[PDB]
Amino acid sequence: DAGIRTLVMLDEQGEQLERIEEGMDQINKDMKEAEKNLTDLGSGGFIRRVTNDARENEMDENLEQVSGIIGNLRHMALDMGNEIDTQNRQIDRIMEKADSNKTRIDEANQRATKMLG
Amino acid sequence: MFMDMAMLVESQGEMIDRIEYNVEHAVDYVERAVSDTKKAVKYQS
Amino acid sequence: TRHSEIIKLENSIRELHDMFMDMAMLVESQGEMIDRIEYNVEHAVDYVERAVSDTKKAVKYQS
Amino acid sequence: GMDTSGKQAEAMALLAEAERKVKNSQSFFSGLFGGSSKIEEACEIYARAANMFKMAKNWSAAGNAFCQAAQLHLQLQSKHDAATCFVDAGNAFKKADPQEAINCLMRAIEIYTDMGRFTIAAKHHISIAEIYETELVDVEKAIAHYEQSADYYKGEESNSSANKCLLKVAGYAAQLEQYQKAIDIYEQVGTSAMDSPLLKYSAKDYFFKAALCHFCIDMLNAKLAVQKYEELFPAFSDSRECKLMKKLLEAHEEQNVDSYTESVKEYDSISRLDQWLTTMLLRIKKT
Amino acid sequence: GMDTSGKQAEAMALLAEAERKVKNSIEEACEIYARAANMFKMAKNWSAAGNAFCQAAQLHLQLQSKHDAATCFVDAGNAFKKADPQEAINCLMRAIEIYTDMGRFTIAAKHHISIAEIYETELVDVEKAIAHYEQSADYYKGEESNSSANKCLLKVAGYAAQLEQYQKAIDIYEQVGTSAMDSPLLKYSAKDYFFKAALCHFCIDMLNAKLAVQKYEELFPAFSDSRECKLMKKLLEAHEEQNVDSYTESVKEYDSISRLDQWLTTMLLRIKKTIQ
Amino acid sequence: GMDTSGKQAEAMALLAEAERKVKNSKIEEACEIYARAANMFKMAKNWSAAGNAFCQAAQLHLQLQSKHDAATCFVDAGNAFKKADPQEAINCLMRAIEIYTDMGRFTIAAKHHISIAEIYETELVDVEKAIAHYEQSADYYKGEESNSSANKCLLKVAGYAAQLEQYQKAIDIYEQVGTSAMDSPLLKYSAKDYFFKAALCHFCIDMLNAKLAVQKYEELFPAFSDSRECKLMKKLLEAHEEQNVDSYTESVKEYDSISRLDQWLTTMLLRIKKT
Repeated sequence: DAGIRTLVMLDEQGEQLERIEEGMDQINKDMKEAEKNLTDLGSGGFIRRVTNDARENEMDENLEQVSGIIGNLRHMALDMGNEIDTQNRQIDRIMEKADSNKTRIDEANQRATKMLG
Repeated sequence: MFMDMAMLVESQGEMIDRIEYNVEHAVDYVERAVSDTKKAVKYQS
Repeated sequence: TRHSEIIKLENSIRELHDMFMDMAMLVESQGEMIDRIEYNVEHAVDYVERAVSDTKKAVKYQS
Repeated sequence: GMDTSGKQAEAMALLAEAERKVKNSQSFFSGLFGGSSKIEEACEIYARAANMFKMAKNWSAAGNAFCQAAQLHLQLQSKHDAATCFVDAGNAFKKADPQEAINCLMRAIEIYTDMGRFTIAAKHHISIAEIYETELVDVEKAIAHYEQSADYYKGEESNSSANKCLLKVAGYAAQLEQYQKAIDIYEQVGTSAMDSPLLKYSAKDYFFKAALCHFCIDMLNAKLAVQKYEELFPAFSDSRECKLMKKLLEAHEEQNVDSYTESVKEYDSISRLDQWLTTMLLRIKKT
Repeated sequence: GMDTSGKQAEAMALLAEAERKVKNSIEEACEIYARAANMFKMAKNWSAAGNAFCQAAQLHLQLQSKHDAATCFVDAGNAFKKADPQEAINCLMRAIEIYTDMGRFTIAAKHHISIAEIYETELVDVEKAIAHYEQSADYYKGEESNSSANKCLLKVAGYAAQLEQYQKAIDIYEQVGTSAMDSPLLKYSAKDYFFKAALCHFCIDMLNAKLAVQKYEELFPAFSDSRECKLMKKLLEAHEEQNVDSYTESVKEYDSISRLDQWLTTMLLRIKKTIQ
Repeated sequence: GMDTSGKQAEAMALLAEAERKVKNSKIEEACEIYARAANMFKMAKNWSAAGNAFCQAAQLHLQLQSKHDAATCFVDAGNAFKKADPQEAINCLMRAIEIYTDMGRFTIAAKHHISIAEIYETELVDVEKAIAHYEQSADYYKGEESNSSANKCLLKVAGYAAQLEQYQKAIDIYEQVGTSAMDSPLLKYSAKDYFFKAALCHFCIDMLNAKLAVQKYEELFPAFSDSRECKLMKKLLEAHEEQNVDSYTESVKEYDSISRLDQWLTTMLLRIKKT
């Protein structure tokens, strides 16, 4: 259950990351256009049967069940894996943009104060 | 160990939501400023 | 048949363990990065708002 | 400690000074036409006083100051800052008195949706629904708010979030003894999530719920229902839910309440049952 | 190498230039101070970089600027972190004051967490760490960040049980466990917290622990099926007979099945010592 | 292929017309048109010529009044030369790193340091040189409090030093990183592994002190006892006390049956066992 909940939450986080990346791209485009305009303004068993007996059955059965579940987990794990990797790259890619944007505004404001006098 | 992973994932998610909210505010204000600058430039010119 | 099945189970367990190693480390790094970017964007928005407010007040003073 | 009394006294003095400033603002405007500098400064005092009251653990005073600032700045034709201050007041109200927060958030939602900002309106609607759920048991208003938020999210093409709202709506509707909507929502969500890579593993669960919500109507339409799922999603047969359903059907077909109860006990012992599932199983057992 | 002497000489030259510029009487002076401090940091001269940073922060604050002033104050504080722990606390307190005044309570909570961490790791003090953690938890709870508040409260309760009266530990553990019981994802861990609380009741008297465990079993049925409940019942039964042998046998068996945190070890040792 | 010839012709034409335009205020237009020509050359996939033109445009931008654009163009030129003469790319990336450090952005400087170390280690055989850049990047990251990157760089340099037969640096770094990981509430499960590695290195000095080292690790970290690495190490040391080749071979085979051993572990194991 914890595995499944983690998977779904990761999916939601990825969608949110894509949304914020789109927002950042829009911010950059709009700000650049605005600045330019303003400038233009100017398996058989698991235990030995030492004594047979009912106790030896369920134990074996239990082990068998365990094996099954573990198999599933493997796939789950690996699947979930891919997700985070992509996210990593995506996150980094926004930062640069934002940073660049920030820098621009500062210089823009500086210019807006240097042309006046 | 799985139990350990869960909380980290949750915290990262909530932080993502907060940053998203901030981005929406920023873009809205930028668009409004663009509209105001357009008005000023077109009418003054 | 014993050795095959038991070693197979152990191998599966080890595979899961190693995956979780790598990706717990990855998620920790990602958390640090997100922590940085949040403050970055907050400062950016605050400064742009402040500068544009200066612009409004100056232009209204001149006109 | 000293914090309580000191913060209360200083905040009260600052708020009284702000009151005097706003009283003198009208005279200043009449005599000289100073503009809005006095009003903006008074709004700054109000915001600072609200924040100080918030640090002073006096939520009501912070909410009142936020409301005063929001009203004054709305009078200044600035709807955005008014909405922001009203959101802060609503949180303080949800943190002081919730009834006021309801109308504050409604006003903020109206102001935001006037400009077409649907995402913020949906988030505020979700917050209002949560407020209703936590204290009161007035389910109907929560369902209405959740439906509105889900509609907005679907209209924004933001999938995987409207799904959760619809799941909440269906789960709460199934409580009121109205099963058709729950069945429809559960089957739709399950078939939608079947094809997703990550969500696929969860899909099975949804089906089970529908089956339980389909069992109350009549047993005959439950059996058939299971078939319809198994042919579409063969892997469903592997999950424990199918075996549990078949055993429960076999036990009920002959009025064997004891076998049904024993199977339920065993399944609960292996994994603890949820209150929703416990209640629904009890309801089914009544027959 | 050339780095040490060259960067030190250039930093001194830039400091002298900024001092002369202010002597003429201004933003250029602040920029020169910032560049000199950056080069000092690059030179590994950790000390005296925070001094230049604080000078720049004061000069910038002189002209009503507050954001960059707070950022540079935090920069100086973290720079002094390793060279001089004491001054970092004061710089971070100043930054916290400014940020809380302006209302960015999340930043104040993060700085409080950092202050508590530095206090507990390098210097030796528990009361100040407890106070800072409680303040940060209060801020986060006011900001409805439940997970961080839970973490801070858990740490505070752990330290209070380590030294302070166990009442605080009982309260915090009970509240956290009750809150976590209803949560879907977190419910599975709830048992743990409850167990801890019960142990803290043992340190006072056996009857209080018995009543508390009965109440917890009534509240949380699954606690009855937990191995912790069986271990507690067996330990209390052994203690009621003043038989250290059964106590030791049960403790050793439970340790054999699962390793100990070294917290439970301390509580068990304390309880065993007082068996008499 | 038609595409390569067509794109090469288009890029050459654009660069030639850009040169003519600049030869004819003018600095900004020249820089922009040269940047466009460099982009078209990059899409033409002539890596060497495209990188040369791009670095020329970077220098021309340096002639223009701007720093951020200069650093961006320098890093792009370094990436373009990544598949060309390594020396020019290294020089350009070093200049970009110097500019970034001058701007106080130590994190990007550390990233570029790691990148240049990677290209140096993978392309050429000189390993010691990459050690300096890795250590500098680790120092920068540690100064910036990014513990994860510092740990990664320290692990890489420690492994390379262990390969270089300087066991002292490797053991120091491994012990420090392992104890730091054990202290941290997270990553604790990995700590065991580090300890094991240290033991192997310490064996290359002598065998008798290895017993003391493993006992010290045991008393410092009790859980290490239950790890199969501890059992394997103690069994190998006990077997080596008698000069029999079968025992340690059988032990390593039994361990290998579960998980395949890596190249680094295998080479050090062969080195220890053969003598």
